Amino acid sequence: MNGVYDVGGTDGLGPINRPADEPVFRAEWEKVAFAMFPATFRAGFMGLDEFRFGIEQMNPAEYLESPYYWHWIRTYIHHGVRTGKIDLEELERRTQYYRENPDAPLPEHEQKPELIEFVNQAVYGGLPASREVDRPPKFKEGDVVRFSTASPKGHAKRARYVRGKTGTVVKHHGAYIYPDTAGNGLGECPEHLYTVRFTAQELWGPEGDPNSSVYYDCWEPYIELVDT
Amino acid sequence: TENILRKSDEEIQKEITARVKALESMLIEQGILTTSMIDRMAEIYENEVGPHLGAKVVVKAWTDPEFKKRLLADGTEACKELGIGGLQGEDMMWVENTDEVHHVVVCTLCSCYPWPVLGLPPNWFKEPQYRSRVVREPRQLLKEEFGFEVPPSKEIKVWDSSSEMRFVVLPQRPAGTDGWSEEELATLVTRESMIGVEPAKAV
Repeated sequence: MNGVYDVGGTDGLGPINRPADEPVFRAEWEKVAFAMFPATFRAGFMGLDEFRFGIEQMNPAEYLESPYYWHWIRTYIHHGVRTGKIDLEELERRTQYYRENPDAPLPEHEQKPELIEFVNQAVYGGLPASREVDRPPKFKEGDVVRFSTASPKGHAKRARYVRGKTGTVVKHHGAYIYPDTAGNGLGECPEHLYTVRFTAQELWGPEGDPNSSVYYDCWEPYIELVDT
Repeated sequence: TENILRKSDEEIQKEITARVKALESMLIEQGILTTSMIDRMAEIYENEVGPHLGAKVVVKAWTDPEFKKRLLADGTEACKELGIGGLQGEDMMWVENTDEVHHVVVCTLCSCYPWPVLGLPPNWFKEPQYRSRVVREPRQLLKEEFGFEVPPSKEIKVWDSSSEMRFVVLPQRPAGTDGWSEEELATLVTRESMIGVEPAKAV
Protein backbone atom coordinates (compact mmCIF):
# COMPACT_ATOMS: atom_id res chain seq x y z
CA MET A 1 0.00 0.00 0.00
CA ASN A 2 1.05 3.65 -0.50
CA GLY A 3 0.90 4.70 3.18
CA VAL A 4 2.94 7.29 5.07
CA TYR A 5 4.97 4.53 6.79
CA ASP A 6 6.77 4.19 3.42
CA VAL A 7 9.14 6.98 4.44
CA GLY A 8 12.26 6.26 2.36
CA GLY A 9 13.22 9.53 0.68
CA THR A 10 10.55 11.57 2.50
CA ASP A 11 11.74 15.02 3.57
CA GLY A 12 10.64 17.21 6.45
CA LEU A 13 10.32 14.60 9.20
CA GLY A 14 12.84 16.51 11.31
CA PRO A 15 16.12 15.76 13.07
CA ILE A 16 16.90 12.41 14.63
CA ASN A 17 16.07 12.18 18.33
CA ARG A 18 18.88 10.05 19.76
CA PRO A 19 19.25 10.24 23.55
CA ALA A 20 22.80 9.56 24.66
CA ASP A 21 21.44 6.49 26.46
CA GLU A 22 18.09 4.72 26.68
CA PRO A 23 16.65 1.59 28.29
CA VAL A 24 15.35 -1.31 26.24
CA PHE A 25 11.86 -0.73 27.68
CA ARG A 26 10.88 2.82 28.64
CA ALA A 27 7.81 1.84 30.69
CA GLU A 28 6.14 -1.29 31.97
CA TRP A 29 3.42 -1.12 29.30
CA GLU A 30 6.14 -1.47 26.66
CA LYS A 31 7.18 -4.85 28.06
CA VAL A 32 3.55 -5.98 27.89
CA ALA A 33 3.08 -4.72 24.33
CA PHE A 34 6.32 -6.41 23.23
CA ALA A 35 5.56 -9.77 24.88
CA MET A 36 2.04 -9.91 23.41
CA PHE A 37 3.48 -10.76 19.98
CA PRO A 38 4.30 -14.44 20.68
CA ALA A 39 0.98 -14.84 22.50
CA THR A 40 -1.13 -13.48 19.65
CA PHE A 41 0.98 -15.25 17.01
CA ARG A 42 0.54 -18.62 18.71
CA ALA A 43 -3.21 -17.96 19.07
CA GLY A 44 -3.59 -17.31 15.34
CA PHE A 45 -4.21 -13.55 15.37
CA MET A 46 -1.69 -13.00 12.56
CA GLY A 47 1.66 -13.94 11.06
CA LEU A 48 4.57 -11.57 10.62
CA ASP A 49 3.51 -10.09 7.27
CA GLU A 50 -0.08 -9.60 8.48
CA PHE A 51 1.29 -7.97 11.66
CA ARG A 52 3.09 -5.35 9.59
CA PHE A 53 0.02 -4.76 7.41
CA GLY A 54 -1.97 -3.94 10.54
CA ILE A 55 0.54 -1.22 11.49
CA GLU A 56 0.38 0.16 7.94
CA GLN A 57 -3.35 0.79 8.38
CA MET A 58 -2.88 3.13 11.36
CA ASN A 59 -3.97 6.73 11.34
CA PRO A 60 -0.88 8.28 9.71
CA ALA A 61 -0.58 11.17 12.18
CA GLU A 62 -0.78 8.66 15.05
CA TYR A 63 1.83 6.45 13.40
CA LEU A 64 4.28 9.32 12.93
CA GLU A 65 4.27 10.51 16.56
CA SER A 66 3.12 7.70 18.85
CA PRO A 67 5.51 5.48 20.84
CA TYR A 68 6.72 2.56 18.75
CA TYR A 69 5.11 -0.20 20.80
CA TRP A 70 1.72 1.52 20.58
CA HIS A 71 1.84 0.53 16.90
CA TRP A 72 1.99 -3.08 18.05
CA ILE A 73 -1.10 -2.58 20.23
CA ARG A 74 -3.00 -1.17 17.24
CA THR A 75 -2.18 -4.16 15.08
CA TYR A 76 -3.11 -6.68 17.79
CA ILE A 77 -6.55 -5.05 18.10
CA HIS A 78 -6.86 -4.87 14.30
CA HIS A 79 -6.32 -8.61 13.90
CA GLY A 80 -8.25 -9.49 17.06
CA VAL A 81 -11.30 -7.85 15.52
CA ARG A 82 -10.55 -9.33 12.08
CA THR A 83 -10.47 -12.88 13.49
CA GLY A 84 -13.41 -12.35 15.87
CA LYS A 85 -11.13 -12.95 18.87
CA ILE A 86 -11.48 -9.47 20.41
CA ASP A 87 -14.84 -7.91 21.27
CA LEU A 88 -14.38 -4.14 20.92
CA GLU A 89 -17.20 -3.22 23.31
CA GLU A 90 -15.65 -5.43 26.00
CA LEU A 91 -12.21 -3.92 25.33
CA GLU A 92 -13.59 -0.42 25.71
CA ARG A 93 -15.30 -1.31 28.99
CA ARG A 94 -12.06 -2.81 30.33
CA THR A 95 -10.13 0.28 29.23
CA GLN A 96 -12.41 2.57 31.22
CA TYR A 97 -12.11 0.20 34.19
CA TYR A 98 -8.30 0.43 34.15
CA ARG A 99 -8.47 4.19 33.52
CA GLU A 100 -10.43 4.50 36.76
CA ASN A 101 -8.64 1.67 38.61
CA PRO A 102 -5.06 1.70 37.33
CA ASP A 103 -3.80 -0.52 40.18
CA ALA A 104 -6.61 -3.09 40.00
CA PRO A 105 -5.20 -6.61 39.54
CA LEU A 106 -5.16 -8.54 36.31
CA PRO A 107 -7.48 -11.57 36.08
CA GLU A 108 -6.62 -14.74 37.96
CA HIS A 109 -4.74 -17.11 35.68
CA GLU A 110 -2.49 -20.16 35.63
CA GLN A 111 1.15 -19.64 34.63
CA LYS A 112 1.03 -22.32 31.94
CA PRO A 113 4.65 -23.45 31.49
CA GLU A 114 4.10 -24.47 27.86
CA LEU A 115 3.61 -20.80 26.95
CA ILE A 116 7.06 -20.02 28.36
CA GLU A 117 8.56 -23.05 26.63
CA PHE A 118 7.06 -21.62 23.42
CA VAL A 119 8.81 -18.29 24.06
CA ASN A 120 12.19 -19.93 24.66
CA GLN A 121 11.96 -22.09 21.53
CA ALA A 122 10.95 -19.18 19.29
CA VAL A 123 13.69 -16.87 20.59
CA TYR A 124 16.57 -19.30 20.25
CA GLY A 125 15.21 -21.51 17.46
CA GLY A 126 13.82 -18.75 15.24
CA LEU A 127 10.91 -18.74 12.79
CA PRO A 128 12.64 -19.22 9.43
CA ALA A 129 10.78 -17.80 6.42
CA SER A 130 12.92 -19.63 3.84
CA ARG A 131 11.04 -22.19 1.74
CA GLU A 132 11.86 -24.76 -0.93
CA VAL A 133 10.24 -24.34 -4.35
CA ASP A 134 10.02 -26.35 -7.57
CA ARG A 135 11.86 -24.00 -9.98
CA PRO A 136 15.36 -22.44 -10.22
CA PRO A 137 15.68 -18.68 -9.85
CA LYS A 138 14.77 -16.70 -12.94
CA PHE A 139 17.59 -14.17 -12.35
CA LYS A 140 21.27 -14.25 -11.40
CA GLU A 141 24.07 -11.98 -10.21
CA GLY A 142 24.86 -9.27 -12.73
CA ASP A 143 21.44 -9.22 -14.42
CA VAL A 144 20.01 -5.76 -15.03
CA VAL A 145 16.36 -5.60 -13.97
CA ARG A 146 13.56 -3.06 -13.56
CA PHE A 147 11.30 -2.83 -10.51
CA SER A 148 7.51 -3.08 -10.94
CA THR A 149 5.33 0.03 -11.17
CA ALA A 150 2.40 -1.83 -9.59
CA SER A 151 0.75 -0.02 -6.68
CA PRO A 152 -1.30 -2.60 -4.76
CA LYS A 153 -3.56 -1.37 -1.99
CA GLY A 154 -2.75 -4.42 0.15
CA HIS A 155 0.49 -5.28 1.94
CA ALA A 156 3.66 -5.35 -0.13
CA LYS A 157 7.34 -4.46 0.14
CA ARG A 158 7.36 -2.03 -2.81
CA ALA A 159 8.79 1.23 -1.48
CA ARG A 160 7.66 4.08 -3.71
CA TYR A 161 11.23 5.31 -4.09
CA VAL A 162 12.29 2.14 -6.00
CA ARG A 163 9.21 1.64 -8.19
CA GLY A 164 10.00 1.67 -11.90
CA LYS A 165 13.75 1.91 -11.24
CA THR A 166 16.53 -0.08 -12.91
CA GLY A 167 19.22 -1.87 -10.93
CA THR A 168 21.62 -4.83 -10.92
CA VAL A 169 21.06 -8.18 -9.21
CA VAL A 170 23.61 -8.58 -6.41
CA LYS A 171 22.65 -11.91 -4.84
CA HIS A 172 20.04 -14.66 -5.00
CA HIS A 173 19.05 -15.81 -1.51
CA GLY A 174 16.65 -18.66 -2.28
CA ALA A 175 12.88 -18.57 -1.97
CA TYR A 176 10.96 -17.03 0.94
CA ILE A 177 7.45 -16.22 2.13
CA TYR A 178 6.00 -13.61 -0.27
CA PRO A 179 4.65 -10.56 1.62
CA ASP A 180 2.16 -9.54 -1.11
CA THR A 181 0.22 -12.72 -0.41
CA ALA A 182 1.05 -13.56 3.22
CA GLY A 183 0.26 -10.10 4.55
CA ASN A 184 -3.12 -10.09 2.83
CA GLY A 185 -4.34 -13.45 4.12
CA LEU A 186 -3.50 -15.32 0.90
CA GLY A 187 -0.79 -17.65 2.25
CA GLU A 188 2.96 -17.96 1.93
CA CYS A 189 3.12 -18.39 -1.89
CA PRO A 190 6.94 -18.46 -1.70
CA GLU A 191 9.03 -16.64 -4.31
CA HIS A 192 12.74 -16.40 -5.02
CA LEU A 193 14.41 -13.45 -3.29
CA TYR A 194 17.20 -11.19 -4.58
CA THR A 195 19.19 -8.20 -3.45
CA VAL A 196 19.22 -5.55 -6.19
CA ARG A 197 21.53 -2.52 -6.29
CA PHE A 198 20.22 0.88 -7.42
CA THR A 199 22.57 3.84 -7.81
CA ALA A 200 21.73 7.01 -5.92
CA GLN A 201 21.47 8.85 -9.24
CA GLU A 202 18.94 6.32 -10.55
CA LEU A 203 16.88 6.85 -7.39
CA TRP A 204 17.20 10.60 -6.74
CA GLY A 205 18.33 12.19 -10.02
CA PRO A 206 21.17 14.73 -10.01
CA GLU A 207 20.66 15.33 -6.25
CA GLY A 208 22.13 11.85 -5.96
CA ASP A 209 25.52 11.03 -4.50
CA PRO A 210 27.71 9.86 -7.43
CA ASN A 211 29.37 7.33 -5.07
CA SER A 212 26.42 5.74 -3.30
CA SER A 213 23.99 2.91 -3.99
CA VAL A 214 20.96 1.46 -2.21
CA TYR A 215 20.64 -2.32 -1.90
CA TYR A 216 17.00 -3.38 -1.80
CA ASP A 217 15.46 -6.83 -1.51
CA CYS A 218 13.19 -7.90 -4.37
CA TRP A 219 11.04 -10.96 -4.62
CA GLU A 220 10.95 -12.42 -8.13
CA PRO A 221 7.58 -10.92 -9.26
CA TYR A 222 8.93 -7.46 -8.40
CA ILE A 223 11.56 -7.41 -11.15
CA GLU A 224 11.82 -8.15 -14.85
CA LEU A 225 14.88 -8.49 -17.01
CA VAL A 226 16.51 -5.58 -18.78
CA ASP A 227 19.86 -7.16 -19.71
CA THR A 228 21.36 -10.52 -18.77
CA THR B 1 8.85 18.57 16.92
CA GLU B 2 6.07 20.95 17.98
CA ASN B 3 2.55 19.87 17.09
CA ILE B 4 -0.13 22.14 18.56
CA LEU B 5 -2.62 19.27 18.32
CA ARG B 6 -0.66 16.91 20.56
CA LYS B 7 -1.52 16.03 24.17
CA SER B 8 1.18 16.08 26.83
CA ASP B 9 3.48 13.08 27.08
CA GLU B 10 2.04 12.39 30.54
CA GLU B 11 -1.55 12.24 29.25
CA ILE B 12 -0.47 10.03 26.31
CA GLN B 13 1.32 7.57 28.60
CA LYS B 14 -1.66 7.48 30.98
CA GLU B 15 -4.07 6.57 28.18
CA ILE B 16 -1.73 4.02 26.59
CA THR B 17 -1.19 2.38 29.99
CA ALA B 18 -4.93 1.81 30.47
CA ARG B 19 -5.48 0.52 26.92
CA VAL B 20 -2.58 -1.92 27.23
CA LYS B 21 -3.68 -3.21 30.65
CA ALA B 22 -7.20 -3.67 29.29
CA LEU B 23 -6.00 -5.66 26.27
CA GLU B 24 -3.65 -7.64 28.52
CA SER B 25 -6.56 -8.57 30.80
CA MET B 26 -8.60 -9.85 27.83
CA LEU B 27 -5.80 -12.00 26.42
CA ILE B 28 -5.14 -13.39 29.91
CA GLU B 29 -8.79 -14.39 30.21
CA GLN B 30 -8.59 -16.05 26.79
CA GLY B 31 -5.76 -18.19 28.19
CA ILE B 32 -3.25 -17.17 25.51
CA LEU B 33 -1.21 -14.67 27.57
CA THR B 34 0.26 -14.88 31.07
CA THR B 35 2.29 -12.53 33.22
CA SER B 36 5.11 -15.09 33.32
CA MET B 37 5.23 -15.09 29.50
CA ILE B 38 5.66 -11.30 29.60
CA ASP B 39 8.41 -11.47 32.23
CA ARG B 40 10.33 -14.07 30.22
CA MET B 41 10.36 -12.00 27.00
CA ALA B 42 11.58 -8.97 28.94
CA GLU B 43 14.34 -10.92 30.70
CA ILE B 44 15.60 -12.30 27.38
CA TYR B 45 15.85 -8.96 25.62
CA GLU B 46 17.00 -6.99 28.66
CA ASN B 47 19.71 -9.38 29.80
CA GLU B 48 20.31 -12.44 27.59
CA VAL B 49 20.32 -11.08 24.01
CA GLY B 50 22.15 -7.87 23.13
CA PRO B 51 25.02 -6.35 21.13
CA HIS B 52 27.67 -8.13 23.21
CA LEU B 53 26.80 -11.19 21.11
CA GLY B 54 27.49 -9.44 17.81
CA ALA B 55 30.68 -8.03 19.34
CA LYS B 56 31.91 -11.59 19.95
CA VAL B 57 31.32 -12.44 16.28
CA VAL B 58 33.14 -9.32 15.06
CA VAL B 59 36.20 -9.90 17.23
CA LYS B 60 36.41 -13.55 16.12
CA ALA B 61 36.32 -12.42 12.47
CA TRP B 62 39.04 -9.84 13.21
CA THR B 63 41.27 -12.51 14.77
CA ASP B 64 40.48 -15.65 12.72
CA PRO B 65 40.66 -15.26 8.91
CA GLU B 66 39.08 -18.68 8.37
CA PHE B 67 36.11 -17.75 10.57
CA LYS B 68 35.76 -14.41 8.77
CA LYS B 69 35.52 -16.30 5.47
CA ARG B 70 32.73 -18.49 6.84
CA LEU B 71 30.97 -15.46 8.34
CA LEU B 72 30.85 -13.63 5.01
CA ALA B 73 29.78 -16.78 3.15
CA ASP B 74 26.95 -17.79 5.52
CA GLY B 75 26.33 -15.46 8.45
CA THR B 76 23.69 -17.62 10.11
CA GLU B 77 25.80 -20.78 10.03
CA ALA B 78 28.95 -19.00 11.21
CA CYS B 79 27.15 -17.36 14.12
CA LYS B 80 25.68 -20.74 15.07
CA GLU B 81 29.29 -21.93 15.58
CA LEU B 82 29.30 -19.62 18.62
CA GLY B 83 25.82 -20.64 19.75
CA ILE B 84 24.38 -17.34 18.49
CA GLY B 85 21.18 -17.25 16.47
CA GLY B 86 17.42 -17.39 16.50
CA LEU B 87 14.44 -15.06 16.25
CA GLN B 88 14.88 -12.28 13.66
CA GLY B 89 18.36 -13.51 12.71
CA GLU B 90 17.32 -16.67 10.89
CA ASP B 91 18.90 -15.30 7.67
CA MET B 92 21.90 -13.12 8.48
CA MET B 93 24.26 -11.71 5.86
CA TRP B 94 27.34 -9.89 7.11
CA VAL B 95 28.95 -7.16 5.01
CA GLU B 96 32.59 -6.05 5.33
CA ASN B 97 33.66 -2.43 5.69
CA THR B 98 36.91 -1.73 3.81
CA ASP B 99 39.05 1.21 2.74
CA GLU B 100 36.90 1.48 -0.41
CA VAL B 101 33.39 0.58 0.86
CA HIS B 102 31.27 1.65 3.81
CA HIS B 103 28.00 -0.13 4.64
CA VAL B 104 25.00 1.24 6.53
CA VAL B 105 21.76 -0.63 7.31
CA VAL B 106 18.21 0.73 7.45
CA CYS B 107 14.68 -0.65 7.29
CA THR B 108 12.63 2.10 5.64
CA LEU B 109 9.35 0.16 5.66
CA CYS B 110 9.17 -1.76 8.95
CA SER B 111 11.91 -1.65 11.67
CA CYS B 112 13.79 -4.82 10.57
CA TYR B 113 16.76 -5.54 12.85
CA PRO B 114 19.00 -8.58 13.57
CA TRP B 115 17.90 -9.33 17.13
CA PRO B 116 20.17 -12.35 17.84
CA VAL B 117 23.39 -10.33 17.48
CA LEU B 118 22.23 -6.81 18.44
CA GLY B 119 19.17 -7.23 20.67
CA LEU B 120 16.17 -5.00 20.08
CA PRO B 121 16.82 -1.87 17.99
CA PRO B 122 17.24 1.52 19.65
CA ASN B 123 14.32 3.87 19.15
CA TRP B 124 16.08 6.20 16.67
CA PHE B 125 16.59 3.29 14.26
CA LYS B 126 12.86 2.54 14.25
CA GLU B 127 11.83 6.18 13.88
CA PRO B 128 10.92 7.94 10.63
CA GLN B 129 13.70 10.54 10.78
CA TYR B 130 16.61 8.11 10.32
CA ARG B 131 14.62 5.85 8.01
CA SER B 132 13.57 8.59 5.59
CA ARG B 133 16.93 10.28 5.27
CA VAL B 134 19.63 7.60 5.23
CA VAL B 135 18.61 6.17 1.82
CA ARG B 136 18.62 9.67 0.29
CA GLU B 137 21.61 11.46 1.87
CA PRO B 138 23.59 8.87 3.85
CA ARG B 139 26.91 10.73 3.66
CA GLN B 140 25.41 13.93 5.08
CA LEU B 141 23.37 12.07 7.73
CA LEU B 142 26.42 10.15 8.97
CA LYS B 143 28.36 13.42 9.29
CA GLU B 144 25.63 15.56 10.83
CA GLU B 145 23.96 13.03 13.13
CA PHE B 146 26.82 10.70 14.08
CA GLY B 147 29.91 12.88 13.62
CA PHE B 148 31.15 10.30 11.11
CA GLU B 149 32.82 11.76 8.02
CA VAL B 150 33.00 9.33 5.09
CA PRO B 151 35.22 10.93 2.38
CA PRO B 152 33.25 11.74 -0.79
CA SER B 153 35.36 9.43 -2.95
CA LYS B 154 34.43 6.43 -0.77
CA GLU B 155 31.40 4.36 -1.73
CA ILE B 156 28.52 4.15 0.74
CA LYS B 157 26.27 1.12 0.31
CA VAL B 158 22.92 1.56 2.07
CA TRP B 159 21.15 -1.75 2.70
CA ASP B 160 17.38 -1.22 2.90
CA SER B 161 16.19 -4.41 4.65
CA SER B 162 12.92 -5.07 2.83
CA SER B 163 12.83 -8.85 3.49
CA GLU B 164 13.73 -11.33 6.22
CA MET B 165 17.37 -11.11 5.21
CA ARG B 166 19.16 -9.41 8.10
CA PHE B 167 22.23 -7.34 7.23
CA VAL B 168 24.97 -6.85 9.82
CA VAL B 169 28.02 -4.64 9.29
CA LEU B 170 31.46 -6.06 10.02
CA PRO B 171 33.36 -2.84 10.85
CA GLN B 172 37.05 -2.44 10.15
CA ARG B 173 39.44 -3.18 13.01
CA PRO B 174 40.72 0.14 14.44
CA ALA B 175 44.39 0.96 14.06
CA GLY B 176 46.63 0.69 17.10
CA THR B 177 45.12 -2.64 18.22
CA ASP B 178 47.75 -5.11 16.96
CA GLY B 179 48.00 -8.10 19.28
CA TRP B 180 45.05 -7.07 21.46
CA SER B 181 43.11 -9.82 23.17
CA GLU B 182 39.58 -10.65 22.06
CA GLU B 183 38.28 -9.15 25.33
CA GLU B 184 40.09 -5.86 24.70
CA LEU B 185 38.95 -5.79 21.07
CA ALA B 186 35.30 -6.30 22.08
CA THR B 187 35.32 -3.00 24.00
CA LEU B 188 35.67 -1.26 20.61
CA VAL B 189 32.64 -2.94 18.94
CA THR B 190 29.36 -1.05 19.37
CA ARG B 191 25.86 -1.70 18.10
CA GLU B 192 26.32 1.52 16.09
CA SER B 193 29.39 0.03 14.36
CA MET B 194 27.34 -3.05 13.38
CA ILE B 195 24.59 -0.85 11.93
CA GLY B 196 27.19 1.23 10.07
CA VAL B 197 26.29 4.64 11.50
CA GLU B 198 29.66 4.79 13.33
CA PRO B 199 33.02 3.07 12.90
CA ALA B 200 34.30 0.87 15.67
CA LYS B 201 35.75 2.87 18.54
CA ALA B 202 39.10 4.55 17.87
CA VAL B 203 42.18 4.42 20.14
